[PDB]
Amino acid sequence: MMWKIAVVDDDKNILKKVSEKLQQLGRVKTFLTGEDFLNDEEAFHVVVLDVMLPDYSGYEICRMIKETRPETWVILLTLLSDDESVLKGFEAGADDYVTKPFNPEILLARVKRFLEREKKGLYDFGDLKIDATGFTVFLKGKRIHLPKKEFEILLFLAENAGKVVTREKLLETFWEDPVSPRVVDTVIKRIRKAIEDDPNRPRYIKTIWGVGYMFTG
Repeated sequence: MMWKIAVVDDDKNILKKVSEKLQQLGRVKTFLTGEDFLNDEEAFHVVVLDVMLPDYSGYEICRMIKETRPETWVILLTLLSDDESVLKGFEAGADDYVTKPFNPEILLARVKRFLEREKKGLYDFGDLKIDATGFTVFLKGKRIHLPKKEFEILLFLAENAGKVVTREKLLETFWEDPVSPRVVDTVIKRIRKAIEDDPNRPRYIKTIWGVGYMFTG
């Protein structure tokens, strides 16, 4: 069957540009108001939703979708990508976002990320939130510091939450040159120092059988 995609935005120019670009992935239905979308009985696999709608908040509709049909991917179209705005997206349960103005190509890429790789931009684990689109990590609502390598490994573990990732897998995936296995242990220690309350009783990153690591939400 085909993917069903809904686009809810009061800007008819956005509806046209977005619909034309996303039709290559599946069937697209457009809506100018939240009321129109809330009236439709057909379920969608993906909903593109503007944060600002004439009758509802895009954040509230997002919340409604996630509480009723959580399997639905939701990507928000917003005007700001500052921390306050991104945190509102996390709060609403959104899976990703795209800041306006944008080239439809960016949106297409993020929707493909949903449907073809089942990955997303916003990973909410309570006190720990990872924005893979803006490359930011928040701890209790405040941005923290993580060098690129540490961020990439933390994200990889989180995208594979509940699964054991071997030290070997990490060594071959995040380093182009040959490196000592201890380098992985060092990166993990640095990540833990950055996100755990006490880097000795991991809440997020556990060591497993001494051969790998696992992220627990």
